[PDB]
Amino acid sequence: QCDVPPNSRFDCAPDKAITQEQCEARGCCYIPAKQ
Amino acid sequence: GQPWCFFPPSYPSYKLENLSSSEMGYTATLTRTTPTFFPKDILTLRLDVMMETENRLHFTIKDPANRRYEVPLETAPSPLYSVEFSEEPFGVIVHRQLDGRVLLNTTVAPLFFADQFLQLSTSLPSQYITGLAEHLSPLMLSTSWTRITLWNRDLAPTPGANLYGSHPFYLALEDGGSAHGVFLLNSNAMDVVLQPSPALSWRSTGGILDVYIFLGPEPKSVVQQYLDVVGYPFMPPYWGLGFHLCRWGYSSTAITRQVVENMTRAHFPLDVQWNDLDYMDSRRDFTFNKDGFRDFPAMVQELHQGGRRYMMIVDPAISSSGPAGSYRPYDEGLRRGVFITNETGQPLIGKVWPGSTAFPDFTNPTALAWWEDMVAEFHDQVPFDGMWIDMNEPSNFIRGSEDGCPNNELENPPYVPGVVGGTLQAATICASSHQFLSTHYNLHNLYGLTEAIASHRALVKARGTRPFVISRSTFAGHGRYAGHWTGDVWSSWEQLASSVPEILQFNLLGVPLVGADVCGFLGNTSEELCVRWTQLGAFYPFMRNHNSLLSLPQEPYSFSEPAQQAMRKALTLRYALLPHLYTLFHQAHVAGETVARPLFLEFPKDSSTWTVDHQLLWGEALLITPVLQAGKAEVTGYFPLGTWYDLQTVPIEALGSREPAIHSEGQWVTLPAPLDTINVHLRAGYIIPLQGPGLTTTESRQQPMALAVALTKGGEARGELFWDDGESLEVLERGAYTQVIFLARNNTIVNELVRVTSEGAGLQLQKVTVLGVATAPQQVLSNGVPVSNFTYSPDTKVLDICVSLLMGEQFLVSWC
Ligand SMILES: *[C@@H]1O[C@H](CO)[C@@H](O[C@@H]2O[C@H](CO)[C@@H](O[C@@H]3O[C@H](CO)[C@@H](O)[C@H](O)[C@@H]3O)[C@H](O)[C@H]2NC(C)=O)[C@H](O)[C@H]1NC(C)=O
Ligand SMILES: *[C@@H]1O[C@H](CO[C@@H]2O[C@@H](C)[C@@H](O)[C@@H](O)[C@@H]2O)[C@@H](O[C@@H]2O[C@H](CO)[C@@H](O)[C@H](O)[C@H]2NC(C)=O)[C@H](O)[C@H]1NC(C)=O
Ligand SMILES: *[C@@H]1O[C@H](CO)[C@@H](O[C@@H]2O[C@H](CO)[C@@H](O)[C@H](O)[C@H]2NC(C)=O)[C@H](O)[C@H]1NC(C)=O
Ligand SMILES: *[C@@H]1O[C@H](CO)[C@@H](O[C@@H]2O[C@H](CO)[C@@H](O)[C@H](O)[C@H]2NC(C)=O)[C@H](O)[C@H]1NC(C)=O
Ligand SMILES: *[C@@H]1O[C@H](CO[C@@H]2O[C@@H](C)[C@@H](O)[C@@H](O)[C@@H]2O)[C@@H](O)[C@H](O)[C@H]1NC(C)=O
Ligand SMILES: O=S1(=O)N[C@@H]2[C@H](O)[C@@H](O)[C@H](O)[C@@H](CO)[C@@H]2O1
Ligand SMILES: [Cl-]
Ligand SMILES: [Cl-]
Ligand SMILES: [Cl-]
Ligand SMILES: [Cl-]
Ligand SMILES: [Cl-]
Ligand SMILES: [Cl-]
Ligand SMILES: [Cl-]
Ligand SMILES: [Cl-]
Ligand SMILES: [Cl-]
Repeated sequence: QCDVPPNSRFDCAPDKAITQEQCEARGCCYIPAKQ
Repeated sequence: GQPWCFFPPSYPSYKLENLSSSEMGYTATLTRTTPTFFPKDILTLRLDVMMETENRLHFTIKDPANRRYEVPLETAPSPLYSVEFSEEPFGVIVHRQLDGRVLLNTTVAPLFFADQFLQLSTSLPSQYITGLAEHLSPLMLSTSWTRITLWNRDLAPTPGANLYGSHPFYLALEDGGSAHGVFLLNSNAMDVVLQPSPALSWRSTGGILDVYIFLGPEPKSVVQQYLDVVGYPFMPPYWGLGFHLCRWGYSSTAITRQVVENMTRAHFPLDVQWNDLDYMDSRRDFTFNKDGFRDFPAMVQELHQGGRRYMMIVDPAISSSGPAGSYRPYDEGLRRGVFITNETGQPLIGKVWPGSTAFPDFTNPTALAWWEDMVAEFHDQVPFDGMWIDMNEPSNFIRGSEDGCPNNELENPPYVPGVVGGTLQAATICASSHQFLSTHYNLHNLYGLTEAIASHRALVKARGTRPFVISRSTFAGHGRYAGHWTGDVWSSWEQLASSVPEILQFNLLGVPLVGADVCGFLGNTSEELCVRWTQLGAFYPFMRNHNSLLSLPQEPYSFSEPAQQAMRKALTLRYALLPHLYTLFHQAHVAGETVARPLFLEFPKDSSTWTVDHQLLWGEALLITPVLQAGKAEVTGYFPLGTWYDLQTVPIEALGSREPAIHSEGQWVTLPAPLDTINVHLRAGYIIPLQGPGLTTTESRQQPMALAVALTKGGEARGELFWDDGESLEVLERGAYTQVIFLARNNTIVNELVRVTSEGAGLQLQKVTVLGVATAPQQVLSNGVPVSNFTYSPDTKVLDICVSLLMGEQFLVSWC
């Protein structure tokens, strides 16, 4: 369910800086960009 | 950059339910069952899909339980599009029917629809997308995680910033050279996010989703279809296409008269003299000071006596601090309730040039009547010919108001787009302030457009001829009422180069009357920069040299003799081409055509053109390849497949002081470009009307005309001329114009008379220049009789013919 190609990821935190826990609590995927 | 926190495919969206078919198209209910992280989700929406034309698809997503803010806007056989729907998650899918290409697919991300946050996403068909003004950017927008903010803002143009105007329209190219356009009719603060998949997200802070899709298939057809909805460009007066000269710092009528004198003595054409804030009494609208400007009315009357026009700056904000009864614009505005009001119902007070100011509400019909009266009364004192409307974001020198702004959800919204200053209040008025139609929150991006509409109407009533309005702030559909200049550009090589993409972008958005301040506004120009900027700027559809208060002078007559010669040549060529430029504005006005256009609009099937934005065309036929860097004596430009004739091979007469043809297979060509030269090439197959010289259009319009005939290899060419009185209203409706087609075929040139009336009948044709004549003719005939005189150049293959003909009477010119 979190296997989305990097270029096709749509922002689930456009409103504020978010932590992994808050992101997952929203029902979203947390995967840091590699750069 | 790429988001670390992103939606899984299972993220809750809306579900489509009860899809139904209508005569117009489709209707459905959309239901969200899981709330988003934004407040005030609208859980039940109505979808309406309207199949309006074969090339226009329209859909709306609204709250069926509450009227929401909507932008005020005037209204084999098969469509080019097909539409399908995803049920869960909800999406609209639009295919191009001809090749099955997916143009729109909103299933790619969740639909968000909350009171102050709308988000709709789509796949894009390619990495090539243009539009979403106003930003300092390449014509083709970067898809590398780019956030584009639409929130009208007073800021000197710089990359990555929301600037003076907002145009929520994009044109997307498809592999093979087809294109489509998308218009989101939403005036709220918004971010548009582009990503490399490629995909786009609209993120708006209010209103509804009102979406138009234009199927093209040609880029020129997409622009025309968009302009069908927002309005075809207004027809300018002919004089408006002449040279305009302005600065901040012409501080008296004596100094302003010296500008015209100095231009005239140095043989520089000038149609329109401008003043900035200098004319006013204490920087107030509809006044003039009794020091430097005591004889302002006489100065303007004298300009008119010499065949010139006059323009001056008008700001929106009205001085509120004067003694009661001493300043009619404020006193009468107060009486009639014309101003934007605050929470207690009093005028919102900000700070602009005169000090404390109130802001007119141009959505209030009574404010329109007040503005008409103030313009008409001032015009009875000083007969100005148009209005330069500045600071109409609206610009505020303080944040919000003198009394600050209240703490509410409009001033402090749940989603703030990427605006400079990080707040909707920065450099403007309170978002929760009251206007007749809605709050400033919803109407801000329309403020400049509403002032342009009010000013257009005011000028029609005051003068009874075509209005001439130049506006800083704009919105989609602005071009129906007014033109634009790109604002406070620095006098730099970077801003000279950036002006080309920006002028092209506004032409795609239906604002063809656009230009940048020639030689730049801020800072000090150099002589070399001012020569190159005058050369390029002579191909801006709106050509004005304007200059800031603290800058060194940059009028053409203020430079060295060699620089003056180059600037004179540029102005001479523009004046010679005015009948052609006017005809291009006619095509914009009647058919939604562009005036200045990128190569990709004219040659979309040649993918090499897609990234070219440092060259421009005028219409189909004139390719301009400017030098945009210091120290350059050559330029490399792209030449699409065909023959391009050097315009230097066409004789042009001036009042004061290299390959003849490029044969291109579609390739980059290095051209000589010394300081005194700008490269201009005429496309084979085209005929251009030209007119003799003048220091004004009043003088030039009385001169004999000429044709430049660029033959194809097969000896063919086509062109046209539109002619009217240059300033009357309702010319096309009344039929008060002449329209002529020129055709070259089999060693002959003829005219075809589409319409001939008194306006145009007596136009004299005295010269015909034919490019691409391979062999010297033995004889040249005009209506069957050997001409008085002709010259043939074997080196340039140019045949130059003297004739005595009338544009409005059928002729036949022949050679062999
Ligand atoms: C709505 O706009 C009106 C103006 O149209 C605002 O009126 C301003 O109200 C402030 C007080 O809140 C006034 O300031 C006061 O001035 C007097 C002397 O002039 C001084 O003694 C007080 O200490 C204070 O500074 C201000 O004069 C007044 N402006 C005008 C032009 O009268 C009103 O506050 C606005 N309402 C909201 C809620 O923002
Ligand atoms: C989807 O529509 C159904 C049916 O609605 C009816 O038919 C339509 C053409 C229109 O004429 C409506 O006015 C009709 O009510 C909805 O289900 C009905 O819901 C109503 C009110 O809750 C109820 O009285 C009926 O018994 C239901 N009928 C059936 C056949 O189930 C349904 O709610 C609509 N869905 C959404 C999400 O709005
Ligand atoms: C529109 O976009 C949607 C979502 O990206 C596409 O649907 C997905 O397609 C993938 C890959 O084929 C499937 O494995 C998924 O199950 C689909 N997702 C959903 C939500 O259905 C869809 O293919 C696109 N439509 C078109 C016509 O291109
Ligand atoms: C118009 O040109 C005149 C003449 O060149 C300018 O007046 C001269 O300007 C210099 C300053 O650069 C003065 O020192 C000279 O005394 C002036 N000469 C004459 C003949 O009067 C004038 O400034 C120009 N005006 C504008 C508005 O450009
Ligand atoms: C623009 O120029 C202003 C005046 O500069 C002075 O006068 C001219 C004739 C030159 O000789 C110059 O070298 C002189 O210093 C400046 O006051 C102003 O700072 C300049 N603006 C910028 C942004 O550089
Ligand atoms: O210098 S400004 O901030 N830029 C505005 C405008 O953009 C300029 O064109 C104009 O000359 C100025 C004076 O009226 C305005 O003030
Ligand atoms: Cl999850
Ligand atoms: Cl949260
Ligand atoms: Cl409303
Ligand atoms: Cl690109
Ligand atoms: Cl009066
Ligand atoms: Cl109302
Ligand atoms: Cl290439
Ligand atoms: Cl290159
Ligand atoms: Cl004749």
